[PDB]
Amino acid sequence: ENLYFQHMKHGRVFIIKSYSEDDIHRSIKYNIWCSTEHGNKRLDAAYRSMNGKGPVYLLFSVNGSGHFCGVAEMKSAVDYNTCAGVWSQDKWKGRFDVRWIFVKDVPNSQLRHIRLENNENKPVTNSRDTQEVPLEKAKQVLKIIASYK
Ligand SMILES: Cn1c(=O)cc(C2CC2)[nH]c1=O
Ligand SMILES: [Cl-]
Repeated sequence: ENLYFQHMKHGRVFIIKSYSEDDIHRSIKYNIWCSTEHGNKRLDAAYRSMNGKGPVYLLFSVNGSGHFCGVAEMKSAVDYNTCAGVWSQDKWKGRFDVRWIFVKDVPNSQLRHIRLENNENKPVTNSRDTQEVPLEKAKQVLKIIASYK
């Protein structure tokens, strides 16, 4: 058995949906990310109120790809005044640090049966950018991602 993820009691988990495969590559290379203004505010509030008592996990998926591509942990608050245009499109203001934990394609078929009670019971695979995942469902997703081969 594997009862690791079943044990954590503090932590918050968010879906990250990227349109760009380049930006995923850049995120892995430099351990940084940026969301929309509204998404940045959501992640920043979750990070800051966590006050180091537990992780903020980011579950990454490219829009339309049919799979998740990996897992990262938030590693700083959001810096809103940084160099513009560093991503594939010039639509982003700011930067926060991440640490990629897992880089692996996990098909949506492995995850579509986990549904989010806070998003109308929709499959976790039908989420939008910075959709938050309830911790009990997040533990289930993390275990499937870790166990996929
Ligand atoms: C939806 N989406 C993208 O497609 C690309 C980015 C990059 C700045 C990191 N962020 C984002 O939220
Ligand atoms: Cl929860």
